[PDB]
Amino acid sequence: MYWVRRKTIGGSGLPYTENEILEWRKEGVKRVLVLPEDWEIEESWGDKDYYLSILKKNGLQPLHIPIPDGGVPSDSQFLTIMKWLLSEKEGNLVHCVGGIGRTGTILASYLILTEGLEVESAIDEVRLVRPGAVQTYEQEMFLLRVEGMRKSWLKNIYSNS
Repeated sequence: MYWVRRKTIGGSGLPYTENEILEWRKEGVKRVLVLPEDWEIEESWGDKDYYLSILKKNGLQPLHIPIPDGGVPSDSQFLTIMKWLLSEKEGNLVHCVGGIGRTGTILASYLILTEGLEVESAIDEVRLVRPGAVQTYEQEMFLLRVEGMRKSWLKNIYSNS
């Protein structure tokens, strides 16, 4: 597990045991954004729901947003992911299976939106704490798109009464 912004947001791969989840807890994790698909989660936990209840039983509020390996979230998913990550600032953890592609993309996107970092700075930051962050061309294209549409993403994230 690694932090991109000390105790506010970080990433990791799929935990194999509850002990690893408790390690998360000790490190300061409070909420968990789950990105792998059901079958990936099931490889270590047998059942997606069972994994989710385990996180919940350990004091971690989980949100499951399935993203195909190598892929990027759809626009609606991105909106959901961002509304969720922006609702509670402390202890956010984002994880996929190995902890590099999908997770690095979400993390970089978060920094682009919250700090206004240019796409290359955001990518370089995540890659420095986690080499290989952001794997595919598709993810690289998505990130550039996040920077380009930053204002619109923000406007859509905060659409309120």
